Order: sequence, then structure tokens, then C-alpha cells
Amino acid sequence: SIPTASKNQIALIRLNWALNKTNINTFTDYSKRNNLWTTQKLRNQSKNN
Amino acid sequence: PALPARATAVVAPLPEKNYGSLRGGRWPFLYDNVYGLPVVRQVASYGEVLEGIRTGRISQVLWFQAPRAVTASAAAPPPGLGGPQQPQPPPLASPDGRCLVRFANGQVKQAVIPPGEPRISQALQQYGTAVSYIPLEP
Repeated sequence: SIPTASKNQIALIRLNWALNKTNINTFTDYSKRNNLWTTQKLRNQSKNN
Repeated sequence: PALPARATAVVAPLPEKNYGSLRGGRWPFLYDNVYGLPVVRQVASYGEVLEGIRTGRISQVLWFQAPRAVTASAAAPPPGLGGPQQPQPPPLASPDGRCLVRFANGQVKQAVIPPGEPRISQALQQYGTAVSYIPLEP
């Protein structure tokens, strides 16, 4: 009912929305929420260094 | 199956009239051409309909309608996003505001009223004169 480039664009849009919907975007190596629970392990290996 | 009439004659057009609300009235025949139904020849003004409503001499008003093109509907994502086709948008009231007014004594006239006007709206609501819309022809 609609041409080709249309449905191609809509497939790409759905791809981007789906990739956003996976709830992984906020995790980065440098947060404080990741630095507060990883100080135990680093302390352990640094004192066992 | 009796074959209908098939006649012909020469007739003089009627003098053009300008009642203020509408102009025309050059039709000398009691019916219409493509259809077989009587054409109206009496028209109403603004104050005439307002007073007929206020005093109760009007029983019911009917409006004409329009198709309401599909792109102007917000009941689903627009046609162009590729979804399954939606059935049809409901039809709008008359954009030009034509209406057939029906009197207490069987008389039916034609008038022009914009839908949503200030005074008529309040009068219709206060007096409960029936309102309706004339469906579209096939």
C-alpha cells in the first residue's frame, strides 16, 4: 500500500526503538553506582597485591 | 410496466430573487432534473429561525454533511506509516451551513446557519427543538 523506501525507513526506526528498549543504556564503566559496589573487590586484590 | 412521462415545452425562467440570505429562484418547475423530488422555494432569515425557535413554531432542524477526508483524522497513526487501513472517518457537519428547517405546520424551508453559532446554540439547548443531520447520498 506504500512504497519501498517507506518500509525500509520504518524498519530502521523499529530497529532503533528496539535497541533503546533493552534497558542497557545507562551502564557505563565510570559511574559511582558501579564504583561503590566494586571497591570491595579492588580493596581485596589491592591488599592481596 | 407503464413507461413514464416524456413531454417537452417552452417555459419562461422566473425573475431572480435576492432574499438577503440566498439569491436565485429562477426555476419554473416544481421538481428537479436528475432526481425526481420537489425543490423548495421559500427561505428563512436569521431572525426568522431564531424567533421560530424561541416561540416553538419550529420542531426540528436538519443539517447537510461533508465527507471529512481521511488525512484529517486522529483515531490511528496516519496513512503513510503503513498500518492496516482504517474504515472511515465520521462525516462533518455542513461547512457551508445549509439546513432544512421543519415547522410545526408541515412546512419545510431552507436556510443558511453556521454550525456552532452563539445565539442559535443557546436557543436550541434551552427549548429542546430537535436537531439532526441529513445523511449523505450514495
